[PDB]
Amino acid sequence: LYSHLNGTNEEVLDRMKVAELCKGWSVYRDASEWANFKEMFTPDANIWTTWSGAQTIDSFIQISKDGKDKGAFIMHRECGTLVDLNPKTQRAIGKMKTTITQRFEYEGVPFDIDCDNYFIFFCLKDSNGDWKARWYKVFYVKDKFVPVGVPTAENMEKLAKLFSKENLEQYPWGYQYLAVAQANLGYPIDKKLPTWKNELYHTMYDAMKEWMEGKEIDLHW
Amino acid sequence: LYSHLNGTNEEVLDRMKVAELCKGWSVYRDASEWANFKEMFTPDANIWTTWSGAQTIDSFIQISKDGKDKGAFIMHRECGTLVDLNPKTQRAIGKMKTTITQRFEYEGVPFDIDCDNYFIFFCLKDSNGDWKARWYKVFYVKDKFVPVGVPTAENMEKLAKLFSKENLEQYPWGYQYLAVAQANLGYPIDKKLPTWKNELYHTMYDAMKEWMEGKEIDLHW
Amino acid sequence: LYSHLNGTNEEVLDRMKVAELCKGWSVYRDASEWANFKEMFTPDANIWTTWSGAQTIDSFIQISKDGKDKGAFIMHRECGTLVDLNPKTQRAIGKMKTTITQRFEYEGVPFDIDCDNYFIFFCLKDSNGDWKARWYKVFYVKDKFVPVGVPTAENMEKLAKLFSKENLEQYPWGYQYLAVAQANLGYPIDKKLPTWKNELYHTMYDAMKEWMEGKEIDLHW
Ligand SMILES: O=[N+]([O-])c1ccc(O)c(O)c1
Ligand SMILES: O=[N+]([O-])c1ccc(O)c(O)c1
Ligand SMILES: O=[N+]([O-])c1ccc(O)c(O)c1
Ligand SMILES: [Co+2]
Ligand SMILES: [Co+2]
Ligand SMILES: [Co+2]
Ligand SMILES: [K+]
Repeated sequence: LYSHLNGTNEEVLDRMKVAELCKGWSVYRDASEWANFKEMFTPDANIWTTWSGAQTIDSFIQISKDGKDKGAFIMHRECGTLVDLNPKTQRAIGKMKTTITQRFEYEGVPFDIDCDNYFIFFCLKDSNGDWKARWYKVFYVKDKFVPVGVPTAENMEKLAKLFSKENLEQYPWGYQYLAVAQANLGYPIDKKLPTWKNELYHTMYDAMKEWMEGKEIDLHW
Repeated sequence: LYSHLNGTNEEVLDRMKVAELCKGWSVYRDASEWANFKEMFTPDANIWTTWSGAQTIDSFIQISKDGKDKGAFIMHRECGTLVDLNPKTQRAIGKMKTTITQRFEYEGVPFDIDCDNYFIFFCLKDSNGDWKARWYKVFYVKDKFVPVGVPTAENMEKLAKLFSKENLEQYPWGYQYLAVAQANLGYPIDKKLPTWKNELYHTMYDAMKEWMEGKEIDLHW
Repeated sequence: LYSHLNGTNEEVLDRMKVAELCKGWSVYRDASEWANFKEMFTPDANIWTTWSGAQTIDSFIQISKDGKDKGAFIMHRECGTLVDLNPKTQRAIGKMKTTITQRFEYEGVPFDIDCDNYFIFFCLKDSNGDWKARWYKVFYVKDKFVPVGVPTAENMEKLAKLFSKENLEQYPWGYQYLAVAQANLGYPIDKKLPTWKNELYHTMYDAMKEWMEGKEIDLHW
């Protein structure tokens, strides 16, 4: 019995504010607006990504800065955002569909990997009446290899060596291409993230329900 | 003389609520949140899609469930949503740009078809003061074949047999690739949907004007 | 010390109205809703694009109409929009991530170029209390060639002649593919637009700061 469509004017405005917060990932992180990014989160927020695994908000900002300085090139396309709001507990879940789009190079050939997903922001209204995210985790739905230059036969033969069936199969279906490409860059890959095929899908939805009820959770699996 | 930018605070809030409703297609349908999806619609709403043709909201939910259980894999990326509002008649048109992105397989090779379009939601404010969509139909703008794995020469030769010029030309320009791929799955294809090239473009815009004036319409062509 | 998340109800509503304004580019321009498009702008607004260079809002509308009549086919996918608001000066910056997606043909082979970017709208609240954009310019981040039909070896060999390394290198990294394709259509290309690699990145952020302080600017570089 959450608020998510229509509702009172105050409910609408709360859902607008939570929706903006989520979109800050796409707008602020891609642009390295790190103070604006940090404002989305509680001081003790925890984040998970494929390439970082579990992090605090502050540790995630530091390691992201480090990666960008080394040439990591990740962008997000926001693809539809709505909010489930519980006005009684001052809790909300922001559901922000995105494509993660990361630019890579192998043997001189540029390419993207594009991964469609849901970013899930576990939000609360704090002592100042401000919405903030305490937890962030992602459901990874599907991904693909994306040519950047004209995909001539010779360049695609080289890239096919990296995206072998054996390499893709090491990772959960939903982020296999992204994981292969990030691991080739040297990142550790968190293989215990939710998809739309594995069992962590259900652990995620259970944590979302408990959050909305006002309970404490812990996504450290 | 619709309300669509600026306006009074109540107009802004109405346009926010209608915009959220439209986005429910991308957020709720992709995630099989069927109760949240149904809440977007009047009880007697009618829907059209390429693969379903004309449906009621309830029949569409049932056949979508059936297709997902059989492995149909359709997602949406929301690409820009605004609202035309007539406060005098309590009517609105939600205009939600999207990409329909459906995952397919042919002779063991995965691929997507991505179709850019406008989703048009014909909305009214009901007896409870809630916005709901009574009619939904789409303008199909352009589409493309999307490789998923590295597009090596041999895999693309097999797929080229399915996307022959003769097969594409059976369908309205704007959704030809999507129609070929869905028909190969066994779906009937509705060939009488609006594009940006055919004459139904104008029938659509006429129905939108009459809806905003408070009149009854019927999209059953 | 801008307003961009949370804030007062009036601040939220101002940011909602500015966000809608920006999205009008994607919704209205693609659909040739030219009166709705013009409403986004002050009467004396100035616009820059890769294919038009500097224009007034009225001159841009005329030349866009001309190009569409000749078959130019540009669409936008909106990819995340937020607003920086200064309530003291009645000034705002709308930051709208997009993909510019333009459909082309070379030697009988269709293709898209997709360019990820930030659209920046320099907005003010006018005498009627309405938000309007006085300046519009873009940060071009990355781009790619996009096959439309199945990318068989023979069709990609022809297209590779157009997207030679020497041709791409004529343009700023961030919009090189888009520039090559638009120049092949006969458009002049503005090579002095901001990217995430060139020095105009900093001139842009400086103009945004001065705008928010209530000062006059001039993007005519
Ligand atoms: O913000 N990013 O860079 C992200 C977020 C989630 C991911 O799984 C990822 O690979 C990158
Ligand atoms: O919701 N979907 O699955 C849709 C909606 C419209 C379409 O034309 C379609 O092919 C699929
Ligand atoms: O509106 N458009 O057509 C645009 C806007 C910016 C661009 O740089 C462009 O190439 C096209
Ligand atoms: Co701030
Ligand atoms: Co509900
Ligand atoms: Co108007
Ligand atoms: K979007």
